[PDB]
Amino acid sequence: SGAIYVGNYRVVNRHLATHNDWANLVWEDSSRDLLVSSTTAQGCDTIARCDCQTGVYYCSSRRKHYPVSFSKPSLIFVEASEYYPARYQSHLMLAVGHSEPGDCGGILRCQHGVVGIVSTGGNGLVGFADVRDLLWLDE
Ligand SMILES: CSc1c(Br)cccc1CC(=O)N1CCC[C@H](C(N)=O)C1
Ligand SMILES: [Zn+2]
Repeated sequence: SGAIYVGNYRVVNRHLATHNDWANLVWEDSSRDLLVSSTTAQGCDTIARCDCQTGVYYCSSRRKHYPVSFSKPSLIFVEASEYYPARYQSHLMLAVGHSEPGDCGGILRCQHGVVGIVSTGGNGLVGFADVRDLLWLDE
């Protein structure tokens, strides 16, 4: 579990969105596993605007942060699950690192700010949904 709070927005994994998130929906994209809902309180997370390929992510299954090198956002095949049929997930970045299903929502950050959130994994890999292209998160 986990979310990004920037201004009046809350960014979460679309498969973990609550009733409240959907009743306050701003934008959602099944192909990216992202959903953004509005908030009353102010968010103070900074979103990175960069092309970094190194950063640090929070891994709840280990209560630890890990440094990673990750790939550029791209279309990657993701196996079927209780939330989605088998499909290509866009804007996804992979890294070699530990992740378990409950790790989704852990933040990936670089020196410039928040890069994305854990969205997929397995087999010694971790996948992050990128948010650096969502320029509207700051306006
Ligand atoms: C492959 S199970 C797993 C592992 Br292992 C580590 C980390 C995470 C998982 C769960 C997982 O990847 N998915 C279930 C939830 C929705 C995800 C998606 N984006 O389509 C797919
Ligand atoms: Zn960066």
